Amino acid sequence: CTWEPDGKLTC
Repeated sequence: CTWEPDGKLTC
């Protein structure tokens, strides 16, 4: 999982 610049936590 990573943090997106838009703010969302993606996996």
